[PDB]
Order: sequence, then C-alpha cells, then structure tokens
Amino acid sequence: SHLDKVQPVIKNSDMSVEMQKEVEEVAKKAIDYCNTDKEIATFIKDDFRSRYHGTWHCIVGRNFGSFVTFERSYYIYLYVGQLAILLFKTG
Amino acid sequence: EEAIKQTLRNKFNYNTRECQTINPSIRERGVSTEPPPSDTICGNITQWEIFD
Repeated sequence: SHLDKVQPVIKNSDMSVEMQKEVEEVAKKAIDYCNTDKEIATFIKDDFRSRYHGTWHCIVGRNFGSFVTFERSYYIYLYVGQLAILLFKTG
Repeated sequence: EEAIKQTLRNKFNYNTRECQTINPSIRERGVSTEPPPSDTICGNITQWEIFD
C-alpha cells in the first residue's frame, strides 16, 4: 500500500504524457529499491540512459534550485514526499 | 603554289612558343576530430558535510 501513499506529484513536466507516466513508476521503484539518496540519482540516470540514449544529468534532494540548459522535450521535475527527482538530457 | 605557302611560313614570320601554368600536385588526407572524454561524477551534500 506504500505505492498508493507516496503518490508522486509532478510540478513541472515539459515532456509527453506517455514518457511522463513511465517516470512515475521508475521514480517510485527507485526509492523503495534504494537505501540512500545518492543511490536514487544513480538508478534513475542509468535506467533512462538504457531506455533513451544520450547524456542525462539527475539531481534529487530535500532543498535545492535548478537553472539548466536541456534538450527541449527532455526535462521533468517531480517531488515525492520531500525528494525532487530532477532529470534532464543535454547535447 | 603549295611549296610557296610552306616557303611563306618562316622561323622569323611564325615563332612557336610553349606555355604551361604551375599546377599543385593533388593529395588525399584524413582528419578525425573526437571531443574531450566526458566523465560521470556523483556528489552528495548534507548540512553536516558542508559545516564539517
């Protein structure tokens, strides 16, 4: 029932609704698999890099802020509990 | 009349110069440009590690 409790929320999602839905599952799967925050960042990047190729940069934490240059239609910013999974691909 | 024509074309009434232009020799070369290697870095920052 923990997957129903976390209920991951997506403030800013400059991405297609299909690719967004995939991130929610990976985001939930990442946290319940991982023992620390450093491991969460590593699992997300590696999983997306395999699915969609290129140069991802993943950041997650309690309190931060983020001005970045990204491949247009490859940027999502979702917060779950107190963890903001921020992933973005660059050229 | 044929000989007279050949007799009309002289050495001092029809000089015969040679002229060419200086042409550089063609040459086929390869150049592969590969950008700097890009290394993954993983850093975590907590309030204590900053203060420490």
